Amino acid sequence: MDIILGIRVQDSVILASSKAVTRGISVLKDSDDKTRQLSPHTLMSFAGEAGDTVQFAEYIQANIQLYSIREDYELSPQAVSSFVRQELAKSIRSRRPYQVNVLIGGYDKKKNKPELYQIDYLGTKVELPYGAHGYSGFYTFSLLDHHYRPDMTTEEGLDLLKLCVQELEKRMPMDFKGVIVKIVDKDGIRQVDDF
Amino acid sequence: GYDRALSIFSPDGHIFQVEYALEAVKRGTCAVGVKGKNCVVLGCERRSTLKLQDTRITPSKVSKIDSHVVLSFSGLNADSRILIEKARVEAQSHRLTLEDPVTVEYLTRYVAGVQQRYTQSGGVRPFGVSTLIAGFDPRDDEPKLYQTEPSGIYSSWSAQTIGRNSKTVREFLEKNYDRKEPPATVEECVKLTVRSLLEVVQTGAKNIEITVVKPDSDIVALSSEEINQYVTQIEQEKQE
Amino acid sequence: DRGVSTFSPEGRLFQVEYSLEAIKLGSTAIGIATKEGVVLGVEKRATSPLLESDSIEKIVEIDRHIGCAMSGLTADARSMIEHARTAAVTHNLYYDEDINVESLTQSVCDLALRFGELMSRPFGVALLIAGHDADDGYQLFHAEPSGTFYRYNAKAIGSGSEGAQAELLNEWHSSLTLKEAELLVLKILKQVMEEKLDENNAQLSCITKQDGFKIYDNEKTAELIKELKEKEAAE
Amino acid sequence: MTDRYSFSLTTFSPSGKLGQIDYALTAVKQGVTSLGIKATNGVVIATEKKSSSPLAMSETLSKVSLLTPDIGAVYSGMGPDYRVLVDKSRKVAHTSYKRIYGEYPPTKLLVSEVAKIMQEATQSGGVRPFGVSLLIAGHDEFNGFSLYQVDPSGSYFPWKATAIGKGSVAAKTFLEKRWNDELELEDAIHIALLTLKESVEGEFNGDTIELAIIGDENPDLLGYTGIPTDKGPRFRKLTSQEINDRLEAL
Amino acid sequence: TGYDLSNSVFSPDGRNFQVEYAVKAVENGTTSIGIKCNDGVVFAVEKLITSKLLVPQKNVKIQVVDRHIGCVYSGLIPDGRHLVNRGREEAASFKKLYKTPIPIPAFADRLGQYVQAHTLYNSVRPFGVSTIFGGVDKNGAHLYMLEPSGSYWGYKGAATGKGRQSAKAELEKLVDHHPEGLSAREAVKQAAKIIYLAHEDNKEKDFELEISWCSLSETNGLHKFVKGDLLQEAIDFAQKEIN
Amino acid sequence: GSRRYDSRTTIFSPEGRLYQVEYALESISHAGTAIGIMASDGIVLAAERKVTSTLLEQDTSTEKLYKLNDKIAVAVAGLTADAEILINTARIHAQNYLKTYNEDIPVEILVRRLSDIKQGYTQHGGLRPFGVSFIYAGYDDRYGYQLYTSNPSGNYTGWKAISVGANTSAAQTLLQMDYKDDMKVDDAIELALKTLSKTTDSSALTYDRLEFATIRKGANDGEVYQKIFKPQEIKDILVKTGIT
Amino acid sequence: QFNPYGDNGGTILGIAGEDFAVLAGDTRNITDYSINSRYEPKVFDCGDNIVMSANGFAADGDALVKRFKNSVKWYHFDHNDKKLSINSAARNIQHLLYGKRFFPYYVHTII
Amino acid sequence: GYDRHITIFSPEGRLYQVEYAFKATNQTNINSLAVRGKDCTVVISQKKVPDKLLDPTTVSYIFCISRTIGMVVNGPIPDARNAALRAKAEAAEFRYKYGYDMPCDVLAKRMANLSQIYTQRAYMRPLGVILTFVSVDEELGPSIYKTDPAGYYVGYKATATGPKQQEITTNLENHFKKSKIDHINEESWEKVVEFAITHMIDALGTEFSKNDLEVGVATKDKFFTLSAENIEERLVAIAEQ
Amino acid sequence: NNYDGDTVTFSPTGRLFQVEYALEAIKQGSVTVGLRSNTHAVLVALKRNADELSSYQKKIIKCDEHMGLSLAGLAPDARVLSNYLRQQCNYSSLVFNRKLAVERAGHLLCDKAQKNTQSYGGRPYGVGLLIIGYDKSGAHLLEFQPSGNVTELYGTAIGARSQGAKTYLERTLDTFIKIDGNPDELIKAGVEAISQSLRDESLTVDNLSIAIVGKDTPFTIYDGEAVAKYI
Ligand SMILES: [Cl-]
Ligand SMILES: [Mg+2]
Repeated sequence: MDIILGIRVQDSVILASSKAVTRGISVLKDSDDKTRQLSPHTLMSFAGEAGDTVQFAEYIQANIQLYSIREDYELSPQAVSSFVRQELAKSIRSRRPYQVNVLIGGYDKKKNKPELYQIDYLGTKVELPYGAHGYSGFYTFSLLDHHYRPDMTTEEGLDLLKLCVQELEKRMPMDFKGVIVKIVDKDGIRQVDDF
Repeated sequence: GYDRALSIFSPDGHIFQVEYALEAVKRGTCAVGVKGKNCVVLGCERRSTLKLQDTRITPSKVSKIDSHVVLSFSGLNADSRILIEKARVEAQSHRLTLEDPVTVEYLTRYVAGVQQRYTQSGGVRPFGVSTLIAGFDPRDDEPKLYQTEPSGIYSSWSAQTIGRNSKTVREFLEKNYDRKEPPATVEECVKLTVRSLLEVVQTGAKNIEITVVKPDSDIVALSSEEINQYVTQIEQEKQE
Repeated sequence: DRGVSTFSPEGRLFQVEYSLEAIKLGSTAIGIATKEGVVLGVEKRATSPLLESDSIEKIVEIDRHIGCAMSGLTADARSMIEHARTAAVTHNLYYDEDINVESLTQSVCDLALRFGELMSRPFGVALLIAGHDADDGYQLFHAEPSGTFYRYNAKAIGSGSEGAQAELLNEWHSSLTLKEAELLVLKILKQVMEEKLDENNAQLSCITKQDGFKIYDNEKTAELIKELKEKEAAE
Repeated sequence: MTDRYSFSLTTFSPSGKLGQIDYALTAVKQGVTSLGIKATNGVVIATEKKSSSPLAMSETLSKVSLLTPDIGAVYSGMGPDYRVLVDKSRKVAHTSYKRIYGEYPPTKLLVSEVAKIMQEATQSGGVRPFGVSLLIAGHDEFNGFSLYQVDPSGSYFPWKATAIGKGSVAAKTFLEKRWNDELELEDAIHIALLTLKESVEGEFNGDTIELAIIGDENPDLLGYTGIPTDKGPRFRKLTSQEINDRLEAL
Repeated sequence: TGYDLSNSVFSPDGRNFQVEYAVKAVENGTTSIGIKCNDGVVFAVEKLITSKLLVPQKNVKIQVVDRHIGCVYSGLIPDGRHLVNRGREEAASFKKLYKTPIPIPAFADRLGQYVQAHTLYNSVRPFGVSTIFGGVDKNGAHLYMLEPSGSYWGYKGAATGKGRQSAKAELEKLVDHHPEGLSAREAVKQAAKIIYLAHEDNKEKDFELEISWCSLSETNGLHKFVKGDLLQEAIDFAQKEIN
Repeated sequence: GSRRYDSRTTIFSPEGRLYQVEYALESISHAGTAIGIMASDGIVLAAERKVTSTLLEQDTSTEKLYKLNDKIAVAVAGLTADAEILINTARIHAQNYLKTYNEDIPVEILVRRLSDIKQGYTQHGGLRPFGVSFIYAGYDDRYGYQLYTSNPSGNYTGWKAISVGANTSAAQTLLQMDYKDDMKVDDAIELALKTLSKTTDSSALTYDRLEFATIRKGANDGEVYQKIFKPQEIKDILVKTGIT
Repeated sequence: QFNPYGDNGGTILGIAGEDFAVLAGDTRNITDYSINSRYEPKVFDCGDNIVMSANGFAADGDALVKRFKNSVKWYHFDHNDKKLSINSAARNIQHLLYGKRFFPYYVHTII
Repeated sequence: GYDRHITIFSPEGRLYQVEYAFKATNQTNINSLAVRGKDCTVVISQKKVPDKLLDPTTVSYIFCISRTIGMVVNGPIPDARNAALRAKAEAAEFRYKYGYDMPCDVLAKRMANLSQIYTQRAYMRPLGVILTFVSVDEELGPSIYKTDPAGYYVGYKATATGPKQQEITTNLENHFKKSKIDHINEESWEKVVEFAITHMIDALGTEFSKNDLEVGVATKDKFFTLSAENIEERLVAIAEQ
Repeated sequence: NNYDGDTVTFSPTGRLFQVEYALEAIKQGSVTVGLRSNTHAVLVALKRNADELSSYQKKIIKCDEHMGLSLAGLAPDARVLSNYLRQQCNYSSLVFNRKLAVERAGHLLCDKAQKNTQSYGGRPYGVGLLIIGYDKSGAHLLEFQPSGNVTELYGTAIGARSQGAKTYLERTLDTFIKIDGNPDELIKAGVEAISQSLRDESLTVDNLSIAIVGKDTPFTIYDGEAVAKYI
């Protein structure tokens, strides 16, 4: 599984997600994109059990896209996060629960504010200035508790994020093969190609 | 469960419930589809016995099934919502399993199949709806226009109309549409569509809706003034 | 009213007999079987000139070795074709072989009487099923909504059927070549059709052991139409 | 076998009437008169006990029924239909309210549940509507005293006072002259007995009349002591003797 | 009117015309009888020989339920078989739960309730048979006759079919002439005579006789068919009486 | 069998109309008139009670106007019992949406689902349709103030001003005459009462034969308030406009 | 706890020539250290010139052979007495076995 | 007029199928009667065996529902037995569920509720029977409760049912006008049976042999039917007074 | 008239018209004959075509190695009923290692047809069947009618003009019953029997269908050039 991080700054939400897919003693892929665009201004990164992750992500994607076409309207990040939470809260008491942890980064166009939601497989939702899933938080949170300001720019956020990846690449046991970084703001979703 | 076979054959070999569903379509407001060289235009009549309407919130006559395909109809409005919903769900399901949006032919084939199913299932009546389905296949620039009807038959059309007085507007399109040279631009296609509706409508005020679909999910609905300019221009050329 | 599965005093099922009237209103479809292959041809019959005729699909593939033509309420045929394709592919999965044409036809005909108070009414469409297998060679079957199927050397269904069938009675012999059969379908279709026959309002197809089931191009059929007109003028 | 009647037996006629509901109301019109009057400190519901035979024991047939300790019901129309509705009404007060909130439903909501049951018999497959109109009287802490009428359609209306059945037209007119917003419970009982005498033909005594009140809490009818908050049922059925006492000063 | 078009509908008389119409189908059928005797019951039936091509002895009509009950019926033969199949299911479940073989009165009500159930709904048709049945249980011999309505009673003698009145008259004479009781072997002979006498009402086609019996002493309380010497002896007794 | 007694409630006439829907609309045309008027700063709901008796309890009564949630209300015309079945479904549906998305349900979404339920009863199941027409009045942050109507067919449409029930033809003509877009709530209140007063089948319009409600942003700052009028408040508003 | 499987021992062997094929098997049947039978055949002629053996747990072995023999019978009924080729038999037996993938026939099958 | 074929309302608010089921009640042409003593409840019914080929011991319209409850039926035997089997099953289940014997009035209500359902539900016809339940209830004492195809039920001081029910009813009314009490003031059930037969003879105007009658008696903790000789013993006692 | 809308309705004289109408479909069917000796049982069937371009509708169906039938009426109904017989024969073999008695086969068909004549919604089967077989009690011939009535016979015929063959077999009874240990002669008698039901048409090579089962003969069907011997 692995490193999914999220930082909400003044005007945007930044998601960083590891590129490795490891099975057994082999790294099968080093360019995996652990994210799905749910709507033009809403991105979801995911991590957990093999198969479950993509299956859940795409299922949520299909539902939000269906809603968009039906109402000719984009759901708010808060609304999408609540829908996702409920689906996971249902799942946890099913015969076979989805073992998937997600971060949802969105830009609310009605409020003109970035929003980051952390939701685990149990359906535990929180809104946070910065978030992480798995062992990643054990490293990066103290770093973010120190350096994070609520009025940071997107560039300042990316530098703050570089600091986190560097710490993880130093102290983490596994080679997670770097991260794919994506920014969510007023203009939508774009990928940083050189990280 | 209610089981009654409502759609059945008569001695002469007709299924009257299917044929009466076509009469409901004939009562509905006129709808027209015209495809150009690089676009499809869907035009729709709106009856004017209803003043004091709120057009912001009133259900529009042309519905997006996906970002690249649209559906208009003639007949029972309530019935059409059920077909539109099912079509929208199948659109997302196709993207999920095939990893590619639906072709216009496929989406039409699905909608037509649903309609057919309601003609030989117990306890249900046929849909009192005929549809015009238009759009562009993924990564394709060839315009697509299809028509479905209550029986379940579907087919492709260079241009077609359905609803009340559709036989009058079909007559117009049959002599005004050249297969060898379809409307080369967006303007030409919208005009031929507006012209065809003006044979039947009344005033070109808040009675005509026009929606233009271009390749790669490029769909936009025209406003009153934009349509009114076509109405104004056509009438001045007519006085000759 | 009355039950959907009711018998008439003459010992026939009302709904089945009435569906046969619906099929008589349908567009003409003809099939001819030879030792070189089976030919399937249909009248497209567009209701209006604005309708793009190549979207009219009344000849259909079931498998590589089996093809099908239809007449009547053609919307009713979709689920019949869907079943036929699944039956053909499923048999290949279970037995690693091609399914016999007769076995396919029997499977489709099993759906037919599954109506009552199962679906609410019989199918309003007749099918011509043509194919090849190693045991019985080239075969043509006529599948009805009664659940009955006959093998035919040649057969016409639809509005122009009784006139076309009488013509097929005179023309068919056991030594017809594939080319001879192609021309014969075109000739007889041109006779019973309302509008003048051309490549846009009529469609040809065949099934051969070597190349399987093929729907002909409008270009290929047009040349066979031209070859036919020239031969009739030549005596 | 099996219920093949999965379709509606009540449908709209071209004029817009729902035939079976209209015909059910006609059955209610033929029914014996029953009434209800709301006072400031209570409610009274009353009806005639039409005996089928003098060999029958009319005490064994109760037209006025307790639904909850604070709610009672009376009817006009078909007795059997009423009996099963009372069974269903008593149960639904528990299943859809008491088993959830640990207290009895307020009058308006229990009435709402009975109305639902009667509405469904108007739309569901293979059933006719109920051939009764109900009068339900009750009390609850936040609404005080109330009186409701429920019809075969499932519609219900609140009343200060009303009558249903045989001589309802005359009885309603009588109640309009006598009803004011300052009536005390005893005054309402007096008027109830006066109104009922007009529609009753034969014997008029405590054995031919059935009458119950919704009034003060009755600790003596609770059956136990020790819980201060439990103070007893407000529903009380007047005895044959209690009715005759009031028929002398009539 | 129209009250007779649907089963379970009461007419203004308080009648179910559909059941009365099923009775007409029973009256059309061949004659069958039942005779109660000292320690058992005897059943007999008329089998019309439609053609020379019918294999003799090989279209058996009397049916056994469990090992101690015999059933015969007149009317729609398939309807009778359906009733016996149910009877066999009822008897099996009784023996399953309670161990002892089903008593005859108990068995009678099982068929009765089942036939009565087919008068409660318009989605089923009443049975087109009257069934004569019985056997031996712990309380001795019992003979019953069940009708399309579900109505059944215990009988000293029973008859149904086209020659029921002829057979009934002949049965009443036996009851009057034998107040103490009739023996099993005698009842077999009498059954043959009565079927031959009841055949006068169906005398175009000649017939084949079929008899069965349950007796505490003669068959050990089990149902058996009468065959061979005992059958021919009973046929001869009947032939002598018609002449 | 039972085929004999089946009315076939979900079939087409030879003209392509649904018999039962048409007949349900005929039923609704005899119900008390209800009017909805949408202003720029709020919505008015006005409805006439069906011929009242003097002994009817007027204050503790509800017949025409029902609350679906804090932001949406409906005016009813038709069978009240049928309406309550649908109202409870609508109330639940609103709460399902709020539970799922943590946002109050958009008005159209609620209207569509309720209209879809009506549609179903006209296509399958062999049951009679609901004999009810609704006027929906509500607010959400997407479209602001909205008026809708639905009828037994399951067809719904949006309005600036609309009437259902009795005398809709006359009522609509009167609304079409005096309505304008820049109208305020207090003006709409007057129009609603004036229209009922002229279309009523009664002798004179009084407080005891009316139900009245407003949906304003006339609370304190950027929030919506539902005011179901009390009897005395209807008496006062009837005097204030000089009808009595 | 009840164990639905057992082991009946024995061994089987198939060899193919140019115009022939043999399928051999010993006739011993066992449980644990006891002999159940010295002659209990487990190689069977299934019709259409197909011989089959399913060796391991004999109850499963017999059940499978029984089902395949029945499959040959219905193949004739459904496809105009057509001969079931060995390759078609093989594919059919795969589906018989995989149909019980989560409660397997405890056998090694050779045709 | 299909409103006369199934249990839906007619324009005048009537249920014709229920009304016609009431007429089926008299199809057997048998009259029944029930009275109460101090300690007992006696029910009597006519027994008509027309066919000589019938086994007279199997012809009965009185049923032992439970140890304490008896039931006499007025109506065709198939419907009668249908009602009896259900009543037996209901009484047995009540005892198992609630730990005490089902009271006569409660069984009457339950069977009346079932009958009500057939008047409201279309697929089920009413049973063409009237059911009279009798017992000596441990709380209420001697009890008579009667059910009909409308689903109506009520308790009785005494009752009668059949074609000539009105004659028997008024005969009983006139006795209770005279006696001024709710029951037969008698110690033994034997004399209450004698009263029942005596007043049936007076009302119907016919004499009875031992095979023309059928008698059921309910006492504390058991209901039982009388044999032909028990009735004969009873007939002799009446004649010798 | 008013009582033929469904199978659940009796007429005032106690008739079931839907069952009688189903019986009528058999009468329109092509003639088929059945006969037996003590060693063999034989079916002979006249096949019917749509026209000269069509095949001849197959009338005979195999049910087991020892049993099979011929049909007259609705062919799909014969397919349903024959399939049921195939299953019942098969159940008897798998569960009891027992060949299904031809008599039980008759009882099972009777009960299956009956259920379709007493319930709402269903319809009677519209086909008649002649079942032949050889079991533990020798050769057998049965006649099935969709009323439910099954009958065991030495010989019979059903279909259009079946009365001719039925009369012939009634005359020939004493002769053909003793054709033991001679298949070709028993067939010859059946072919002569079906010839009494022919009008304007005669027995050709793709017209005649013969089936035989017996002591040392599995149920086998003969068509085409294999029946040329008998013309
Ligand atoms: Cl109950
Ligand atoms: Mg009923």
